[PDB]
Amino acid sequence: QTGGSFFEPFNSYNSGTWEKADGYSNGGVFNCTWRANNVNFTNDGKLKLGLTSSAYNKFDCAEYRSTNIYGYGLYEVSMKPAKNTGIVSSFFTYTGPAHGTQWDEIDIEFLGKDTTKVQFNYYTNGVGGHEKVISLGFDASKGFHTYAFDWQPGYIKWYVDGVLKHTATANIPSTPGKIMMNLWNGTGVDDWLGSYNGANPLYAEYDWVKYTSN
Ligand code: NA
Repeated sequence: QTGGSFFEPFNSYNSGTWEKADGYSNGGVFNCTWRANNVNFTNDGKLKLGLTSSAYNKFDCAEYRSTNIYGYGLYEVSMKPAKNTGIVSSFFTYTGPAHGTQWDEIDIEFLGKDTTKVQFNYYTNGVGGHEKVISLGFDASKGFHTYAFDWQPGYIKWYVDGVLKHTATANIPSTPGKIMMNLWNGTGVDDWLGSYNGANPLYAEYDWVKYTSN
């Protein structure tokens, strides 16, 4: 039912293990439309997500996700988020209504307004409110760093370059979800993300993702 351990180096588009969001907007606070053309693979082997504009105040963003669902285990990413007011660069697990389940999600999010910090959160049956902002001690937009979360039945443990930065024990998610990565500009969450100034193009880079099942 759920996928097994894998290593993803982003050398090319593998249309059997991953897919590109295309032609729709998540709406709400998401003020951009997902475009497959904004999901690119560099020559030096990176997944590079772009936030673009081709029309007056009309933003094109990007998301990449697995075709498989995954359960408990260690999730690791090597990435460099975009730095700009009003955006988010992330790594997260997601399952929800549209997949015929409750909304269960675990996140690693970079608020563009300040890439010196990272935000950790999780949703269980759509109940969030577990935000934890960590000062990284470096500017994540400057180099690649390894971010990870160890998802187990009774806990969630988040790591930065192999160092434990946060542990959560309350109302932990349990529904297996897809692995996702995206870059987007917000609307009406100025408080949280800063307002978006329309700066384009903007890019988030990913060197690899690794999943280790129990
Ligand atoms: Na890579």
